[PDB]
Amino acid sequence: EVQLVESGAEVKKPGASVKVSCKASGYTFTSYAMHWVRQAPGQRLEWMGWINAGNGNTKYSQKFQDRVTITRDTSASTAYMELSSLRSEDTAIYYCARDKVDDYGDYWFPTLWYFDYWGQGTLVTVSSASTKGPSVFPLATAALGCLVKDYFPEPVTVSWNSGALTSGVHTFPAVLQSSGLYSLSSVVTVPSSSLGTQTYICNVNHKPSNTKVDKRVEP
Amino acid sequence: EVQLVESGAEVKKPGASVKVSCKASGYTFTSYAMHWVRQAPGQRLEWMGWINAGNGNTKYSQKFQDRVTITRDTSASTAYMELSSLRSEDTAIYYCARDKVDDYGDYWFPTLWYFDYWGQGTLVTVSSASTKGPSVFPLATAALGCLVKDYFPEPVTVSWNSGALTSGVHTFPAVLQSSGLYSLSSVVTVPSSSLGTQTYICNVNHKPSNTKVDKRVEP
Amino acid sequence: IRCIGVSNRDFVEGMSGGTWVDVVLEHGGCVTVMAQDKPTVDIELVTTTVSNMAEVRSYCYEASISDMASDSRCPTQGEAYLDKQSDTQYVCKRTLVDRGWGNGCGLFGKGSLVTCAKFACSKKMTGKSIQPENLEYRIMLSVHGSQHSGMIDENRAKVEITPNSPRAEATLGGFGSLGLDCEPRTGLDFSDLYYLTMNNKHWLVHKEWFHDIPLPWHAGADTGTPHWNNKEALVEFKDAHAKRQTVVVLGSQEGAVHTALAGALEAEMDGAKGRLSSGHLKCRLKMDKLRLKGVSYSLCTAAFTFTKIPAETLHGTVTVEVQYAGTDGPCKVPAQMAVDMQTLTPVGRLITANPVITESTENSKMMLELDPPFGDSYIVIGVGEKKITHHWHRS
Amino acid sequence: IRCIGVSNRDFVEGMSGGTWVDVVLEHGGCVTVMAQDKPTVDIELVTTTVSNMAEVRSYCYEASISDMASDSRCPTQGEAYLDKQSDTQYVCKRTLVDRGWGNGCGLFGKGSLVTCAKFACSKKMTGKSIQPENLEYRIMLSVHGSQHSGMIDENRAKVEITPNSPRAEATLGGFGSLGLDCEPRTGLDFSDLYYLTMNNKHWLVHKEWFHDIPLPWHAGADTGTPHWNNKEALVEFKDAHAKRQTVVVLGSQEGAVHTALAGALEAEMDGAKGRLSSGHLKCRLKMDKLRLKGVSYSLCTAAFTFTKIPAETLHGTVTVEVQYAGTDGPCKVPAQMAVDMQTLTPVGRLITANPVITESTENSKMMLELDPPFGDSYIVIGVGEKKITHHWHRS
Amino acid sequence: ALTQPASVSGSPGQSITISCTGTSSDVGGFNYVSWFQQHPGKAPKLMLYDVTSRPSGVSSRFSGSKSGNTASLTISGLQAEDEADYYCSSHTSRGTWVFGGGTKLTVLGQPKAAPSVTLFPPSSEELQANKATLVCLISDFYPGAVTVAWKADSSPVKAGVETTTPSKQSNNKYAASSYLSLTPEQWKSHSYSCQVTHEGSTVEKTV
Amino acid sequence: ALTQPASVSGSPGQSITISCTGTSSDVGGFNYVSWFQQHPGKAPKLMLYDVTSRPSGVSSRFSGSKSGNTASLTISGLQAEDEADYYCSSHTSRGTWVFGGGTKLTVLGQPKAAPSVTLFPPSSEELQANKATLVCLISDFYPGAVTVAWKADSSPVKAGVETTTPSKQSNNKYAASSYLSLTPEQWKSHSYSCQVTHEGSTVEKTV
Ligand SMILES: [Ca+2]
Ligand SMILES: [Ca+2]
Repeated sequence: EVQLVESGAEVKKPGASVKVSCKASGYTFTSYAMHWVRQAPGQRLEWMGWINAGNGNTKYSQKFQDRVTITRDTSASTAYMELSSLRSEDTAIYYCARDKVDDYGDYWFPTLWYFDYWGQGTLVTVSSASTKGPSVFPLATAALGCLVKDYFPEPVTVSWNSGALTSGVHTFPAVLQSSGLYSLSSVVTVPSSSLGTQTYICNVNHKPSNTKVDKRVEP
Repeated sequence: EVQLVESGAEVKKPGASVKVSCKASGYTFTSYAMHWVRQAPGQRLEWMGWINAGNGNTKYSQKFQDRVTITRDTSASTAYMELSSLRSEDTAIYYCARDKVDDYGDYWFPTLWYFDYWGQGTLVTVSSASTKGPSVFPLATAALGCLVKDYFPEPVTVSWNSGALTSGVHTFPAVLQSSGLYSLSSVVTVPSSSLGTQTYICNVNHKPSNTKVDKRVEP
Repeated sequence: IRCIGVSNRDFVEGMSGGTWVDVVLEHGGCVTVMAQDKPTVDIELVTTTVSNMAEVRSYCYEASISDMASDSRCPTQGEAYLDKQSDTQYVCKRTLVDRGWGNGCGLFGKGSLVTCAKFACSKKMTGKSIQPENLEYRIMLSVHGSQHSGMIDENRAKVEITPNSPRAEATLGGFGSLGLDCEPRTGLDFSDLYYLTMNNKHWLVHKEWFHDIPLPWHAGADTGTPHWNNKEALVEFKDAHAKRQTVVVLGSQEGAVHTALAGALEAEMDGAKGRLSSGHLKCRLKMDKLRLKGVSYSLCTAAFTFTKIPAETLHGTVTVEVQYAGTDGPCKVPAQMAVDMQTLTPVGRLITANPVITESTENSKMMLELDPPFGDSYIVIGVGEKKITHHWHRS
Repeated sequence: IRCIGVSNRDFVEGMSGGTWVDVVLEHGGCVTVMAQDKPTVDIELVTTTVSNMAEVRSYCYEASISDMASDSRCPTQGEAYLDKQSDTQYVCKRTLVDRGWGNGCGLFGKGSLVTCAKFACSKKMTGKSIQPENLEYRIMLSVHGSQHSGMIDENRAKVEITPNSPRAEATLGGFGSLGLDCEPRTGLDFSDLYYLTMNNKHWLVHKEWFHDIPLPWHAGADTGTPHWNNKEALVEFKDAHAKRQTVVVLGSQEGAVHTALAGALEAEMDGAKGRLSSGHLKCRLKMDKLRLKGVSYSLCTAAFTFTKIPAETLHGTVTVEVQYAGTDGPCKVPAQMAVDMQTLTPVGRLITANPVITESTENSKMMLELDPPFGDSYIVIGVGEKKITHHWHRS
Repeated sequence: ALTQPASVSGSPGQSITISCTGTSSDVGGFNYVSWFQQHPGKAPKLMLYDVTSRPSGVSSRFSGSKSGNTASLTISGLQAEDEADYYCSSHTSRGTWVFGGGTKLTVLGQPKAAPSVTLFPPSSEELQANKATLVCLISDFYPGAVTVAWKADSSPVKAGVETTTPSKQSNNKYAASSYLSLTPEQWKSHSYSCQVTHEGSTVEKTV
Repeated sequence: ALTQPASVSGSPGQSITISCTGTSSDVGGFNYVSWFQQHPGKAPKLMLYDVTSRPSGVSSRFSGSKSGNTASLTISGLQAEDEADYYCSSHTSRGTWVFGGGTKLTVLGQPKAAPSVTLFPPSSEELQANKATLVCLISDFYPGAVTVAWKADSSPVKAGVETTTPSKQSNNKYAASSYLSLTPEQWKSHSYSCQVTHEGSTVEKTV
């Protein structure tokens, strides 16, 4: 049974460095190159580099030439990727993936079936923020909503009218800004006849900071 | 008028480094070697090393091989001695002294009249202490006294009976301990007939810490 | 199939019904062995390893000096002496300098002077010894079992040959087994060869040359701080005008060494093992237990399709990859070349004996290799109306 | 007195009443000039300086490589290309490697491969050009004015000679002045000599040799990041088995250069100026304005005392230092050698003309130099009963 | 570096094709072309390699082809379980790997539906709190693939924009949100517009 | 490294000699022998060099000589202004410089007087405050040069000792103090003794 198991998620500040591990089981580790491929949330896969586990040779993408070190420990059957001088653009899921080296021990040309097994991926969040509660602003068939800005870390939970109002409600996934802090919004579609008559309160609570906030939304 | 002027006194902690300057005037700086000689208080002179001001070559005593750097700036006509990794034994007055180099620019053999001019000397105190008041203990024709232990920095002033008693009084110069803190004592010789009858109070005040202390001394 | 695409490829045909086949395996080469009623087998020497090497000696080819010091004496006061002269890390030399009243001597004349300096190596090269019994040859075998290029152990086997175990038998699943009786002791003679390492590059060099290198050296078992013999090889002293003496290092000799290594075999390091990408091994292959796995299959009846354009290898053979629409696998692939599409009379021959489809699942692929006649012919895959063809021209 | 104790000492005697004296000043030498009714003068060339040198060219003798990269192409797809081939810091080379289905190519055969690596210099040597007009010779003069060894500008003068100012006059206070008409343009010919600097050591080398050095080089006025011509001189490419290609640096050439410099003059650097401790200068000394300062003094009458033991220099002369108890200074020192202590008939001669005591303070010292006859004689200092003597044997 | 369409959809049982266009130094130069399937929350899975080869276990409904600089993944007999992102990849002449942008495959479970767009200006309270965000809500589109363009008075704007990946509503259509971050002064300088593109159509809102 | 007597004294008008003994590699090997005068609070001043030479301005009452490994500075016609520390020095065969221990020169303004020694144990309060110092006071000696030896039950002790340089009392004799630093436990382990040496005599006190 071939398996690649990667380390758990990490949060780091811009300028610092992350090291992620990928432990291989079920196959002879030294007969393979280990590649690192990352994926920013909602985005495409991006190849970073590889190490030949049998002889230690490496190859890095020129985009990551200076900041990336890929190493290996044969006794532990473990590959390591270290990225230094982190920036906001480095927030991504980091995967390892294997490919076989040839029978002379060299990794000049890959096999045709490269990346046949992938690790499960490791989330890395680059941010300078510290545990902090959100700012709640209003937004106004009609659509009204709740803007939940500048919080850290995830998650935020939002309800409407303390749970009385569930129909036509949608809470969006969070957006990570240049700020280094998340944002989201929650929307509800209600009849326009009820706007001036009926009240709509947005309940956002963010337990990491232990902040419970209620906010009326009105024209 | 030949003159060598050195920088003012410095206090530093063990493990740190001192740099002392010696500025030469009245003679052509580049035609001379500048030597550094130190003198622990109450002790003998100890040669440390030299620099040839014309070509920058240096020679250090093997006792100071690793910790000493002697440099020069020709534009400023100034020699520099830097001692690193300081210890308690480095507390001393540091002098510069000149000697002439030969007419080929080399300093292989000194002249017979080496060290004909000396700088005025720079006090360097190696201690880890910080501004702190003293501890006052008693001591008992007869001689009685006042032990003033563990203060920093100098000085301490001592009187007896608020100035009424001046005859037969002697206050000793301070001793710097392995502690890194000074100590001294003050002695008075009085008639033995007056011991049980007459009172003798020792007034020690130490303004750096702004501490005024009075201490009775008795059998 | 591992020889397909290697330029230095040899073809060896054994006798029909023969037991033995002699071959010469070389690093960088590959041998395709064929015989009637046997599967075609590719065999290749992929690595040669030397283990348990012993460090012989290290040479300093780049040195530096520091902590220079001197002692001097007046005329008639005898020879100068420095205590560094008793320290093996120091190099020292004596001369004479003019002395007199002007520099502190009561008498005029030649005074003794000695100068010492601490020697340190910047870069060294290390020689290690080789025992012929500690050689290991790794041989890869790949059967032409109709597997296609890029399939993610029946067609493949690894065999290890040593001086103490010169015989091996590689088991090839349904194909039976192959026997190897090799001559490891013959070939490259490690009798007079040391292993030299410099700046993480490695060579095999001759002992005679290694022992005559005019450089400072330390003992193989000298560890940690080295003790250098013949430091004088890289250090010289100069004096000027009976006034002084200085000590200088001869520059790096790295280029001279690199020049002397132009006619030498190169090597690499696998941990503590030396790995050579040069040399050969003469073997005799026993074919008695080799079998055709699919010789009892029925013919494939469904339609084939070319998944790649047939391609000519450097030796004029042709590789063909096809996908098979049917479900009657495992089955034999109808495959031939013909000049007359009506006769379908066979011309040329196949290199891949007994081409077959293995899987019972639809749309599986297989690969075979052909040896076309000179001139024009048709590659014909499959049977009947749905057969596919590819017109070939050789030379 | 500066020649006393120099082993390479020449004595020059001018004619009585003569105007000129020819001398040859050499680094490491010293000339003592004597003439009747003139003070004896020591003259020595102490330094030779070259200023305003211009950087000609730098050679890399030790290089390294990094950031190695490759581009490869399938057969019939043409030549490989890397954009590093357009970067002058990179060295690149092409070869061919076996390609086929197994490594991603539709066709079998030789595919193009190119490999590049970034070149960097570890150590370089720099050549600077010399203009003959920018030479400066420094000459020291020291009168035998009876000053003693180790006295903490009347006896001493410094003169500078240049091609544009070959004449100088050194003023010697009470002794008058000395004229020098020298030949700076004659002598060492800097017409064909460059100044080479390597690892903070310096030589004068021939231009022809410097321009034919087979090493990468950058232009004299190339500053900051260098651009290296002929990088190929220190970089080579290797390929193996039609599978790969690597790039290697030839090792340091420092030792070859040091070897070629064995027959070359050495130099030093004084900031931006070059300082040579080798060479010479031919001068004609004008003596017409040279005078004896103490020729009008009265005789000393008080007692002398030897403060050092008289000492023989390497040329057989003898130095004598005495302390004088009297207060009638300045005065002439009674000083001679005699074989017959009753006659006190002079034998030998003095090198120090007109030995004198200068100060009027008691217990002042003076030094003189004598030229004893071969065999036995008495050095006699002072007059009358209190005279001191020292029995001398020469050879 | 490799270009593939943003979204592809088909009815269950039908065939679809996803193209992937590169250059002579990756896709048109070598057969190192592969396709990977990525389901939400999981690592990519190799579906095809060597242009046409399938790993053992991958259904033969998946097949590959290549022509010039364009590779193609064809999926026949679409099933709801094939819904995922698909990525082509190639080894390059430089020894690197490049991936395509990724294609969302939708297996249509309802008729296609155009988005509803609502554009909120900065709340009057937000400007008093010294920040200004403009919010664009898109709802009830199917399939869930859109592109959003922000304009400041009829001219494109790319800085300050952030957009979410479409998420399922409870009614099983899709929703998405886009924010434009501004200082209160920038906002007062100009109009602002959000235009959504879905299945080749564009819906625009201005404030 | 160079050895000179600790103290030297003479009456005004008389002559004294200060010796300085080295080895064949400094004083017996070269003429680089010098003497320096150091007044309290000032830098050393060159008095003699090249064994016998005087710098211009130095009185001829100072003269030098050398014999084997021993150099000598003679001062005739002693004046009160000659009172200072004097140091010999030599350049060495190794290119270094070595100084002698230094000689205190006293010009006698009163008859020689032996010291009075008083020895204070740790104050009963000090041990309760967890530290213990033993204090030795020396007073009314002349000339002001002494050496002090500390003993712990008839055996020498050098660690923990600190001693002051003799300082003038108001009555113009000299005084000095020596401390021995101890933990309260060390003190209780043993006797302790302070012995002062002045002009070849020794005065001892014990507690
Ligand atoms: Ca060792
Ligand atoms: Ca440049």
